[PDB]
Amino acid sequence: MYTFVVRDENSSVYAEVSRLLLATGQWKRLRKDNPRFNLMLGERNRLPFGRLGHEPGLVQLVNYYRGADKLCRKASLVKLIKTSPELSESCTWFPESYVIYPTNLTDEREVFLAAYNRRREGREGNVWIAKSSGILISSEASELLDFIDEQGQVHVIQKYLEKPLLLEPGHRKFDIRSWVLVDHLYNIYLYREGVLRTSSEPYNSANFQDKTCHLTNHCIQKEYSKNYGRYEEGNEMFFEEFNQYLMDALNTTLENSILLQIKHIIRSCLMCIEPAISTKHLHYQSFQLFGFDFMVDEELKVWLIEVNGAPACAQKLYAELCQGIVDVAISSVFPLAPTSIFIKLHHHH
Amino acid sequence: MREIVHIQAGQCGNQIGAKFWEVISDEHGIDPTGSYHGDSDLQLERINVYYNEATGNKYVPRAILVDLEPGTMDSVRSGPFGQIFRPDNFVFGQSGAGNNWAKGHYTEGAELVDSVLDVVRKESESCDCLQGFQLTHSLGGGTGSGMGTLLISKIREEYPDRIMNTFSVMPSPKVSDTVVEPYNATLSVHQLVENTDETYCIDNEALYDICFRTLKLTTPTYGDLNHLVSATMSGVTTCLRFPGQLNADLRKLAVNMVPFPRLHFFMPGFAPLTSRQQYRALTVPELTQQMFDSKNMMAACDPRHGRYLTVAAIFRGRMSMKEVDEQMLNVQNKNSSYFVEWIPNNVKTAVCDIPPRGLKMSATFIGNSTAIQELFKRISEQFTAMFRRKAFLHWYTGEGMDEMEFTEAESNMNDLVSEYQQYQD
Amino acid sequence: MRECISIHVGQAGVQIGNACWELYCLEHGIQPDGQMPSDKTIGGGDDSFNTFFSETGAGKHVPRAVFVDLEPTVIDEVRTGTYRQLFHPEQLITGKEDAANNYARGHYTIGKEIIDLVLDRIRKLADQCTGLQGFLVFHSFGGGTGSGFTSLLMERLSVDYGKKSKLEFSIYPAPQVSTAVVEPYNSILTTHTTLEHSDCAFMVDNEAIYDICRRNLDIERPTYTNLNRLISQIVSSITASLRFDGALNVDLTEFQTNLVPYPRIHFPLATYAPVISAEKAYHEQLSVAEITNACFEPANQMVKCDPRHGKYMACCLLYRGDVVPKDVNAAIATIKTKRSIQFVDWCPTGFKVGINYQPPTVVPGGDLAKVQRAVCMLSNTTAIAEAWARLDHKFDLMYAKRAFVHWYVGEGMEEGEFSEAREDMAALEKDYEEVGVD
Amino acid sequence: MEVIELNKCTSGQSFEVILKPPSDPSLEEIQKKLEAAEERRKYQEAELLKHLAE
Ligand SMILES: Nc1nc2c(ncn2[C@@H]2O[C@H](COP(=O)(O)OP(=O)(O)OP(=O)(O)O)[C@@H](O)[C@H]2O)c(=O)[nH]1
Ligand SMILES: Nc1ncnc2c1ncn2[C@@H]1O[C@H](COP(=O)(O)OP(=O)(O)CP(=O)(O)O)[C@@H](O)[C@H]1O
Ligand SMILES: Nc1nc2c(ncn2[C@@H]2O[C@H](COP(=O)(O)OP(=O)(O)O)[C@@H](O)[C@H]2O)c(=O)[nH]1
Ligand SMILES: COc1cccc(C(=O)Nc2ccccc2F)c1
Ligand SMILES: COc1cccc(C(=O)Nc2ccccc2F)c1
Ligand SMILES: [Ca+2]
Ligand SMILES: [Ca+2]
Ligand SMILES: [Ca+2]
Ligand SMILES: [Mg+2]
Ligand SMILES: [Mg+2]
Ligand SMILES: [Mg+2]
Repeated sequence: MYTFVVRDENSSVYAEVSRLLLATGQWKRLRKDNPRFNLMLGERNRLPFGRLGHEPGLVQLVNYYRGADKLCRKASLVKLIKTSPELSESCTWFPESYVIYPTNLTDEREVFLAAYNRRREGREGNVWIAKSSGILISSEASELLDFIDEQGQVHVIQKYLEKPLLLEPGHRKFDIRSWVLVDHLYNIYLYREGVLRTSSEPYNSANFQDKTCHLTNHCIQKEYSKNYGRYEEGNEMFFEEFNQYLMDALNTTLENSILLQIKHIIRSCLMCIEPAISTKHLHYQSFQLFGFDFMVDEELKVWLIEVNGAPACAQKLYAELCQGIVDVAISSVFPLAPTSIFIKLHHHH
Repeated sequence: MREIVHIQAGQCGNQIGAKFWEVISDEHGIDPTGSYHGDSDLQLERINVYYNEATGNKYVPRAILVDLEPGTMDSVRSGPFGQIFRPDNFVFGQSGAGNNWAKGHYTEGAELVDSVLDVVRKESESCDCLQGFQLTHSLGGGTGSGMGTLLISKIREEYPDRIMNTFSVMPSPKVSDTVVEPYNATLSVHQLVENTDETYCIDNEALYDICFRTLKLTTPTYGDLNHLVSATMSGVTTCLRFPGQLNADLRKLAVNMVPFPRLHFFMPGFAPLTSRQQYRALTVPELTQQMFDSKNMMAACDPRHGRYLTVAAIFRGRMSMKEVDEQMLNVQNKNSSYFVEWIPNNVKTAVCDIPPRGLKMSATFIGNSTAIQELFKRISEQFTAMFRRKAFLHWYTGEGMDEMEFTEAESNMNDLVSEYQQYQD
Repeated sequence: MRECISIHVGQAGVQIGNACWELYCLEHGIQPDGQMPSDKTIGGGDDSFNTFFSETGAGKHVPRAVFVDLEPTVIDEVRTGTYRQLFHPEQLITGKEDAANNYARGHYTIGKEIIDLVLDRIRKLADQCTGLQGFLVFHSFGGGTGSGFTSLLMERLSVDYGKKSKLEFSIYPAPQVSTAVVEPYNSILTTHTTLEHSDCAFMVDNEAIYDICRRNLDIERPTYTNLNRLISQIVSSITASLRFDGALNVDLTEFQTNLVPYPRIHFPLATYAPVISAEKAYHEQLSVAEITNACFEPANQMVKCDPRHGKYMACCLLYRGDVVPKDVNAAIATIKTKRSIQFVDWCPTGFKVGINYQPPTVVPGGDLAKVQRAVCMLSNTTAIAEAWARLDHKFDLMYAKRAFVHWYVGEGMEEGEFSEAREDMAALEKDYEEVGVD
Repeated sequence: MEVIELNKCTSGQSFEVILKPPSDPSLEEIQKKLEAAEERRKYQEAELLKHLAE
């Protein structure tokens, strides 16, 4: 009989994983403070990694990689890409970004302006987006910097993709969410099902003030958009429809045009930080579910937007993905008494 | 040289004590005359813990036999190992205590107590470094209960910084001599709450059910019951009587088993308990499962009705200490709902290479569980059913006691029950 | 030459001390009877080994050591052991009843009555020294003597020897080899009162030593003898600079200068490699790069923790055997480009390297295999703070219920000393977090 | 990657490599604590004897 604890009551993902574990009749849930556990569904912030793997006779496993926040923070990701030789400052799949500290607090203010002035002088598109871990889109550096000083937390200014791929009909923006599971052996599994979070509003390049056609967040569309759910239920197009669209419209497939780049980006990001977070020779074991967010431009080039360390899932895909977590992440360490739903991204460890 | 002084009082106390000295004398190779005839140096390594060494390489138990009537100790002096005890260590009267706590504690017992303390003082003065005392007695009678607790009180006054432990037999309607046993037991329990460091609760109800159901003994006798007590007392004292990586005296063991001063009443247990399939080898998993099984417990309390504050498990015989840890860690990590989570690593395991006589291996269980409250509730309720009618009180008021002393012992034990309940939640 | 006096307190200190002096004699060619043929100066000398051994007119080399325990059974082993002839009775101090795993009993009740006798014996050793450097103190955290008496002794040593350094070798409690539930109490009480009296303390977690014995030596259930022989190898690697000719860590003061820029943060992490089983058919000898790389694997640290998620303040590499500087530097470069080694901004990013050409000595019949080269890395990481957090958490669980507190108050300790010690530990954890924050 | 302070002897050598530059209670007081705890033990024991005398 395996034992697990639940220390994040707000995780819809691991609320289902916990529901499945108990259904097997072979897992027993303990009080959240009981140290005699096999599996910890830990809290998002300040998870006590230092107390894991010190119980005699208990193989212990946790659903978070210590140090993965370097990848899952706006400013952290930018610093990692620019400082890691594996990714390099010339990384071709990440928008030009800069870490800007508000003046009321290194900082990349001058470096950003140097690149900004170059675009302004070269007649090139000079639209940037400011965001932090509350978004502003503007073509004037004065507005961007002033908007950050009014705040009191670190922000990132990256180049705004002015040529996004637009779905038809609708002429509308979108982003692609990919769920990736890294197990204790640091195998990189890509869930075969992705979701496009589409904007139900026509993309308008002459007005960044109304951010409803520029921000594809599921919460902004369902709150400030007047066409929510028009083209697809819940502004969520899945891969079968999107692949069928790419064939009819662009005479290409989702695998060739987009997925190859997505898998490449995932491997590059996760292989980069493997020496820092691998638990291969550690006294405890880690696995974690990531949510990668990508943007596609009109040239069918994929851009990494951010990486989410505690992602939610599309309602339709909770059952399949959560079961897949129990199969390759939990039961692989604690076996029970297909056609896998994941795509193994082979790599060198 | 960490000497222990043994005191046995009353009928039950002397009959269980006699068997205890019979069992451990066999394990240490001491014959009925006190001469050594073993084949292992482990037998004599810690012999001075329970035995004094006299002329001619004779070993004499450091035991004091106390009773208010001669019959039981006449039987001891004529029993198997009767000649091994020091003749001067028999202290007895003629009046008897009539199963009356007041007679043992206030009248008959008071006339004899000073002569008992003289012998106790004599045994203590000859100890290089006395650990403490152990008393065997019942709580349902008069001498072991009344005079036994009186002796504890005067031993604590004279040796206030020495450990005081008891093996205490609790009365049960299923194995009873008189109806006043709940009275005598309730009066004693308060004395133990105050003046003992560890008390092993041996419940005659549990001893009976084990003999009738597990051992398949049609009509259990006091002898059959005392076989279980002997085996249990040998298991709890094994680690002090033999060498090993465990270097523990009575105080160290108390410091790691008693988190609160009044909650020092333990549930003992033993395995195996086989009926006459008696030659079959008993695996470590079987030893562990049974040792934690309620049917192997001797307090007649369900461990699943409370929580373990602390647990000590002693394994005896040649066995895989790796497989021991695996099975122990298995029982904890498979039932961690019955272990308080605010005492980390509260399940300790100890091993001893010398097994009991006639057994390849065995295990002794020592639990400090809040379930023990069910034992004190049972006694408390039997006390109140009679005391609410003042039934049989004249036996006690005739010895100078007042009804107020009963009311206070009633409240003291209900306080004890209430204390266990708060730590169980 | 300047002398060092070793003090062994409690069962852990005494049994580890016995294993070290056994190893010391084998390393210096001293026989169990105390004779040392290679020592051509009979009855004296100021050689390096003389820091740990005095000499009698008859040529006996006597350890500069005192053993203290409140019960005699453990120290009786030394009196009748293989090296009984090394020591004289004035060096072995035993009581009659121990502290019962009770800090208050060792520090107050019993410590008060034996402290003056222990100082007198230490004074007799000090009177033999022309330039005493200070003391090395071995003890457990969990025992009543190792915790309670040590802290009292350290307080007095700071009074009677104000200008002397004091280093510690402390055994951190691990449930796999402990039968005591109160050791978190004792560990935190002794750390609080000893913190300002110790210039540098090397913690060894029994959990780590236990797992190295099972994993690398193939011992299914390690004993105290297995654990102590491995620990004495680590200890020997740390004190070798004091006992052999050299220029790194040549006196106790240099341990603080090289490993402890901040006084309260004085707990360096020890990592040792290689540990190879003697029962093996025959092992491939590891290179300088491989054993150096092994110093950054958590599996051979004396305390399980993740240095990838802390900051370094200092780092020493102590090599023994066939090692030349060329290969050390080449290995260090390889490890920087691969490992996560972040120093604090107010400390240089570098390594102090010491090389002793004599390879590790292995006790005949022991569990360790003879290797051609070995290394012990001493690094002051903030990651060792994981060990305090674990210990403080177990403390908090029991103290919230006052479980076992009456045992301590019964020996005359005030309950406020629990909270006073706990608050000091909280400030210690905060000091680590302030040094290793990004 | 600079090496400094190379020292060599017959039994070994030592050096330093830099990869990157940077960016008590008196005796009187100890007796009072010990005696204070002793006094608390005495008081607690006297209360026990008083209890037993009653
Ligand atoms: N590594 C190692 N640890 C030991 C050894 N002996 C005891 N320990 C550890 O020390 C702790 C117990 O403290 P002890 O040193 O035995 O007790 P003490 O210092 O003698 O103090 P007392 O309570 O008076 O006996 C436990 O964590 C043991 O695991 C040993 O020989 N080697
Ligand atoms: N450089 C850029 N160019 C174009 N669009 C961008 C962009 N950066 C962000 N966006 C848009 O903003 C939306 C969300 O931005 P971002 O991901 O930074 O906020 P967020 O992290 O709170 C949402 P989530 O974490 O769920 O992906 C995306 O759907 C994307 O369409
Ligand atoms: N287990 C056991 N219980 C006994 C024995 N003799 C008496 N008792 C119990 O002890 C109680 C009677 O007390 P007893 O010892 O005979 O009175 P005392 O001689 O005045 O101390 C009753 O609960 C009996 O069931 C015995 O040999 N074994
Ligand atoms: C209505 O039932 C009752 C009423 C009063 C007492 C008892 C009882 O259980 N008595 C007893 C218990 C243990 C030993 C000896 C005993 F006499 C039962
Ligand atoms: C009279 O009571 C006694 C007498 C002798 C020993 C003990 C005891 O508590 N021993 C023990 C406890 C836990 C683990 C191992 C042990 F050996 C109690
Ligand atoms: Ca009379
Ligand atoms: Ca000499
Ligand atoms: Ca000082
Ligand atoms: Mg996000
Ligand atoms: Mg009778
Ligand atoms: Mg000891």
